[PDB]
Amino acid sequence: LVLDQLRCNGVLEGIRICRQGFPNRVVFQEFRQRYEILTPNSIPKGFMDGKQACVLMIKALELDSNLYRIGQSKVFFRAGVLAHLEEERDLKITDVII
Amino acid sequence: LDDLLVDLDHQRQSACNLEKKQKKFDQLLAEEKTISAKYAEERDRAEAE
Amino acid sequence: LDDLLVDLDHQRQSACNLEKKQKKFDQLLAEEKTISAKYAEERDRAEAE
Amino acid sequence: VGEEAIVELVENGKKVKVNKDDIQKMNPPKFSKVEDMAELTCLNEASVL
Amino acid sequence: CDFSEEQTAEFKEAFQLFDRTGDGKILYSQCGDVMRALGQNPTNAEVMKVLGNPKSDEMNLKTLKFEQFLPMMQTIAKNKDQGCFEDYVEGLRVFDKEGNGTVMGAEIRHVLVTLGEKMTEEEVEQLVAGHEDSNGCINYEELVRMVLSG
Amino acid sequence: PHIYAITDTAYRSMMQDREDQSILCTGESGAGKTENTKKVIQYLAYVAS
Ligand SMILES: Nc1ncnc2c1ncn2[C@@H]1O[C@H](COP(=O)(O)OP(=O)(O)O)[C@@H](O)[C@H]1O
Ligand SMILES: [Mg+2]
Repeated sequence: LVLDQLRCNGVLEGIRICRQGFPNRVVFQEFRQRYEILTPNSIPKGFMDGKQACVLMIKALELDSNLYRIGQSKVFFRAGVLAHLEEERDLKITDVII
Repeated sequence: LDDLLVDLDHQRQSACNLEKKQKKFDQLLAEEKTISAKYAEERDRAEAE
Repeated sequence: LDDLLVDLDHQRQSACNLEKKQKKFDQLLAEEKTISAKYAEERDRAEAE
Repeated sequence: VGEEAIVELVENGKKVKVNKDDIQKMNPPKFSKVEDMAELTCLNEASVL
Repeated sequence: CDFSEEQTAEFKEAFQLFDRTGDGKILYSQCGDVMRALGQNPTNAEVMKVLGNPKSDEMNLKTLKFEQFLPMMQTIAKNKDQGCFEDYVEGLRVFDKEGNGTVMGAEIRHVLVTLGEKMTEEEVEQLVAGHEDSNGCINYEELVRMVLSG
Repeated sequence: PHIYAITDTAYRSMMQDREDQSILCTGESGAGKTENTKKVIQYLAYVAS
């Protein structure tokens, strides 16, 4: 009965699209504002295209090229990548926030 | 094959993180040495006080 | 799939060959931090006195 | 034998003939009771169940 | 002492204004709050450090004399981890997702309650209270400058 | 994992994104939809009052 519910509910297909896909996706400017604190020297402090700024940030973060894809208006990430970036961001700010 | 690809991608991610931390090791030791030297100075100062 | 299994058995050993180093590095850091903590404790006791 | 395999059942020792596409891979005990099933290495009905 | 007695005379009174033993003594839990009342900004880590890392129950029971409180204040006055306004505004901007000089009050509450040395929700609501706008946004530059100059 | 974690994740997503959220309990009759709905309401009533 549990197997039949997992089958009709599409539970395994749902897990697979989370693992095989990119369920985390952030607009270039939001990615900058959230995570530029992780890599503050990575962008020359003048104006820059948000997409190119995100490319520079992701290179300075040295993320594996399979963990992300870059779109027309968003960066896409594998599951759990943004969780790690959030943990690292929280660590940097915890000194100032204390 | 899809499961093997996801697994191998995670192993690749873990090895990349280990390599990055292995590179980070040098400056971590330099920092630990400088901060321990500062603590040695501070203990000398506090004993002198 | 056979090629992926070969790549996986290669990658796991290649990662273990870094973890063997990380064991040593973690032990070194643990000792260096024990020394720095002892200096910080001596500093704190001297400041309290 | 191509289409079929023989297995011994852990609860019985009984030897049985099973079709190679009805066998499902098993996760290491490392993944016992994982909180998030996306983390399973082998993702199939038997592992989720 | 290496401290100006003219303000030591004020600190004697300001300490005594915390009176609840019935005499010239006050309990470890109060020590941080009297130091914060006299004008310093000790972290709770610093408060525990100068108190010699007391236990969480001992904090309720053990007590300072003013003669012991004065050097505590002196230690916190002379050496500090305190940052500055120009640093804190750069910290708050991490939450400024849009660049207008404003941040969401619910975000600042969540941050202060969850990160670092966690504040109570009652404290944090008193902090954000009065910085409302029609969007629920706080202007972090002025919030930081007001809290710091307060 | 808990219904409180799902509810808090939705509440934080609504405050962060400013996008409205849904909690959608989907099952057979007897599956627990109404009980979990009560727990979602209990959590929001406590945390967001
Ligand atoms: N989370 C739970 N904890 C304890 N008991 C539960 C829980 N979920 C369901 N039950 C039991 O199962 C019964 C049916 O669940 P209910 O949520 O009412 O079903 P439905 O989803 O069809 O409305 C409940 O009356 C209760 O006795
Ligand atoms: Mg119901």
